Amino acid sequence: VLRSVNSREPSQVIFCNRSPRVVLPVWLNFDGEPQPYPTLPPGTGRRIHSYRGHLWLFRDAGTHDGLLVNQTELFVPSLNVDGQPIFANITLPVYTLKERCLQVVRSLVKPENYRRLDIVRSLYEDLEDHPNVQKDLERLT
Amino acid sequence: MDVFLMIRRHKTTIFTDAKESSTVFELKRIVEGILKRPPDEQRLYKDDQLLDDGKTLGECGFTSQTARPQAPATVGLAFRADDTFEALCIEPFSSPPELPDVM
Amino acid sequence: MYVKLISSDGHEFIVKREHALTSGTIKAMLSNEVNFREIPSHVLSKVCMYFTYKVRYTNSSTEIPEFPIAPEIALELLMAANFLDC
Repeated sequence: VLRSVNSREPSQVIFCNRSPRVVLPVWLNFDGEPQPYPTLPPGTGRRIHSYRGHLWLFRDAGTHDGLLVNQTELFVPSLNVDGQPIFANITLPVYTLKERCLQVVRSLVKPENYRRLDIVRSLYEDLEDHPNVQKDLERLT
Repeated sequence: MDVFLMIRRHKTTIFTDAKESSTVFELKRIVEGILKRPPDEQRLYKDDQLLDDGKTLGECGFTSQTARPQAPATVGLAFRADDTFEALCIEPFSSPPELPDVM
Repeated sequence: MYVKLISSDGHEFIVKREHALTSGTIKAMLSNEVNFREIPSHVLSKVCMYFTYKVRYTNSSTEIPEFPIAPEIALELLMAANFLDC
């Protein structure tokens, strides 16, 4: 459903990780399957060879928290104009205070011990509903 | 540039912003709107140092690097009670519990 | 204009109405003071810092900084955020 187009038209791209997280680039292949690419350290950039109509999304490499590329969720390389690369700015979204708290707590508690926490049962499942690329993919689809 | 502050007296905390070029007196005017006390009855502090009305917040060390939205800088407030100024007091926030073993 | 959010231990937090109106739960509670019988002040101060943070960075292509949460306040902040849905 959400797939890259096989345009075969090359597009030159710079992924700039403007977030404090290790960024995992994900290419959506022609069958819709997410394909991971080498990780991008915080404050670093990489020149990428992609194609017009291709689909990329970005995540925290360790936690798979969702990140933003050009203020949106999906980056589709476009036509290079004047032979300049298209810039893909990876940034942190403004998480909810709930999402941000789930992030930190997930980082401090191993999942087997989530239930040892003295919180409402609704939160037990929210901790276990860790962000996932496939879950996010279905939502956009 | 906007500086992001917590104005604190006793058990009261104001969250507001101001321009780095703003003056201490203009911040007393801001407090006057909220807490209904005139600048003549207010003393503003950085840590333990009284701030002069004419100096800008940047000159007093409240800067964009220092006074940030997610980590605002603290300005102490002391009030005058009919001709006499109280000592600067800021009640601390509550203490967090010890970390659960699960962490 | 401002509103006053009072913590369980009696600290009064004065924030801008638009900042507090970000939360729908707080909006409901207001309809100019709200009392939180379960949220201590070390939690509620961070709640207000988040208001400042959210309103500032919501629509900016400038790099957004992380909202920092000390490990010691993580659990309590989470409960409060779940209750206020924010």
